[PDB]
Amino acid sequence: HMCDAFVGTWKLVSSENFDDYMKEVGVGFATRKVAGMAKPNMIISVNGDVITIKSESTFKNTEISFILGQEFDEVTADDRKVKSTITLDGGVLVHVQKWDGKSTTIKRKREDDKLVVECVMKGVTSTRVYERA
Ligand SMILES: Oc1cnnc(SCc2ccc(Cl)c(Cl)c2)n1
Repeated sequence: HMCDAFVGTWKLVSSENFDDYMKEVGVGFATRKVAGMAKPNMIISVNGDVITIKSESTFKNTEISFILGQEFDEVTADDRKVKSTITLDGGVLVHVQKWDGKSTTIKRKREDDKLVVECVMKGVTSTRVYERA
């Protein structure tokens, strides 16, 4: 029951400061433009200890399956090859991605009927809000 309140199908409804976050990450111009348009469907499910997060979008489709605390390989929508570790901290999913000596942290939390995603790269944060699809 660890992630019950995350499970479901979610649709992106707002994004703030995502271009600046992507710039901080190192995403190039064309990818930032096309990625910034997308309104993905995020589909979260749990089967035993395995959590799956899928993103269905007009830009890219992605999928990760993982066990909390256990590092895995991830290919991000912008085509970074990262090493990821996801934990639960006080009911927040905390996802750290490491690549090329860099690090970014993505937090996903339930707030009211929304799922709020905060993406942080150094001093730059983007907030992406999802509602149930
Ligand atoms: O909206 C969401 C929901 N869950 N995780 C994320 S991860 C942030 C992300 C997404 C797409 C691109 Cl292209 C880049 Cl650079 C980074 N974002």
